[PDB]
Amino acid sequence: SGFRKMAFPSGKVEGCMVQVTCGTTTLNGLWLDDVVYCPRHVICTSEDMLNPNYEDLLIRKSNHNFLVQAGNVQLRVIGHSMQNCVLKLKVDTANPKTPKYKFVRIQPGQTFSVLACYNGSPSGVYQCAMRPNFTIKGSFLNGSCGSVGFNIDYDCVSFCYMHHMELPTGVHAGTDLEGNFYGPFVDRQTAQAAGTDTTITVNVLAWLYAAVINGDRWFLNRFTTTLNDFNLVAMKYNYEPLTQDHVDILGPLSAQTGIAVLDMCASLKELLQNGMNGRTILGSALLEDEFTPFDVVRQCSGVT
Amino acid sequence: SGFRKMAFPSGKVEGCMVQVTCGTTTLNGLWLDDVVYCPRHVICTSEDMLNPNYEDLLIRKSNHNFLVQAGNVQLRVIGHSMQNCVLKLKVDTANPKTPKYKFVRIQPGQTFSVLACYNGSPSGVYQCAMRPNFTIKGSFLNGSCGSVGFNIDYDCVSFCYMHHMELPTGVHAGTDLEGNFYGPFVDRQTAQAAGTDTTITVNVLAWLYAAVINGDRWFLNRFTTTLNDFNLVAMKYNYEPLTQDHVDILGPLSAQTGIAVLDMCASLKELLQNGMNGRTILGSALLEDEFTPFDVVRQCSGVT
Ligand SMILES: Fc1cccc(CNCc2ccco2)c1
Ligand SMILES: Fc1cccc(CNCc2ccco2)c1
Repeated sequence: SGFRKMAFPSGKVEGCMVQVTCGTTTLNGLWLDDVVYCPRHVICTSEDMLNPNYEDLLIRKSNHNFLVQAGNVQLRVIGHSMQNCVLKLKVDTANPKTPKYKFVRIQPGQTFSVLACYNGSPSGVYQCAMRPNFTIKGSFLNGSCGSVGFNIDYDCVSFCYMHHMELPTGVHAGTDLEGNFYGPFVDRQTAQAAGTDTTITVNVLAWLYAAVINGDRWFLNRFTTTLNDFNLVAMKYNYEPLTQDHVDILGPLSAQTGIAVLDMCASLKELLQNGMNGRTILGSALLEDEFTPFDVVRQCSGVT
Repeated sequence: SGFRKMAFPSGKVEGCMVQVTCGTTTLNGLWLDDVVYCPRHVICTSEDMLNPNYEDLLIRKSNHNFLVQAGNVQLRVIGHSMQNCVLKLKVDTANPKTPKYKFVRIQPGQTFSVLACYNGSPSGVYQCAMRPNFTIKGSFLNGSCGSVGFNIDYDCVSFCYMHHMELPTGVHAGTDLEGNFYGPFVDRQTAQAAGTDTTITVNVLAWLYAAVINGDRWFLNRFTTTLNDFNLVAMKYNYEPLTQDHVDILGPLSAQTGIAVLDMCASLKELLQNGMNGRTILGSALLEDEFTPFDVVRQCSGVT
């Protein structure tokens, strides 16, 4: 029993983190096989960042201009290319600690773990979701860029995120490991405003299931609803619409608890209309939306 | 910017986790040098657990009765002793992945990271505090016993906790790595009730500082107070008393933000008397007490 905001163990990712320096700019890189992946803005002076032309800035750079340090030992860069907003530095040594891995582009509402690093050294690990506006609410200081988001399936690290930007509102933007930004963001120090940070409805529902499973039941009501009825209320409350895809995914939690998905939807609806009345669920005073259905099953069944 | 509930990277601890089996009972052990530490109740049948005599149960056990598996390779047990509520199994191989480490007995309100494991395999990592009633609010299923709590200072893992018990109320009890329980708990399946789960006042104050630092300022008021005045209100609200020791420790956050500790105390006092009025601080609807002053400095300054 107990339910916790739980990150994947970070060991497999700690073994991939390096320091990348280009001139006076230092940030984190990900060393997988003989490639080091890092934010392309490593090549910019914070002056460059105001309106950088990366292709033109890159012309000025050679393999030897990129310093890669893994522990306190330098790696030899024998090639570099830009892919979208990341640099791929070919090093002469394949990473001894390279885990099995994939690069995956996740969907808004998907959760992942961040290993926050500075100078290629890990400082901490936390659990995140991709917000529906394709931002994340991270904890990231200067030097944290190139810190990565991941999921683990048994022994295979799926890398989904690389940290690039803090927006003026202090939320975070970054790329998949092919250098494609989540959302409409660009690696430039310019006014960029996020869209509406809606609640991930399917995740709240999963966490309501986690709560029932763990004995927090006070909020279970005598009502059910429909997807259409619920989705009218959702809209009003800046909740994401719920689809039959979300209902399908909640099936196993529905089955384990014997609470039909639409009944839990009606429980949620009343929580939205009534608020918590100073009560808590799993020691939270608001509805938590940073557990997926898969997260709740995993934690509640004890997957390793 | 951003503030996150952040665990230490778990890599150094992942490399210490083994499976310990004694008869039909399997749980996690910690392999440091040539010793495997695990809960002594590894020797019990859930029948034994109702009123176990560990010394008498141990007489029946030899070195060879303890099966230790690290990855999928067996370690040879060449000795065993009981120290308080842990078994120390001497193995013939020192752990290649042994980090620099210490065993430390932490104080209530101290935070640490848990690497939740099953069959000596890590499933997740989360950040905890030792509650003032010497329980923790973990996430722990059957097979999680021997999972450990730790802090890291640069390259040195301080092990402070080993998981033993879930109380009937679903909160968790365990030992330091010398097998001494936190609080008045015993490794026995018997009615054991926790005392009052008070709020860690100094930690709430630290997190109020973290909030000011990150731009959440709405709650800052026009009042100050005294330790005595504040401690009257604290008492009423099941907050731990604040000492000059807590004030000393908050000094650096006070200095960085220019908010005197007693002014922040008066801010807290009003939050207690008024509640949040449906507002949030660092995206929380209640006051967070699972960041220490040292946690807030570390995260806000970016230590690795
Ligand atoms: F040069 C290499 C290139 C790719 C893989 C490897 C071996 N990686 C083993 C491993 C997994 C986790 C920690 O170490 C070495
Ligand atoms: F047999 C041994 C006994 C004690 C220590 C060691 C070496 N430990 C090195 C290390 C640190 C982190 C990962 O590996 C080996």
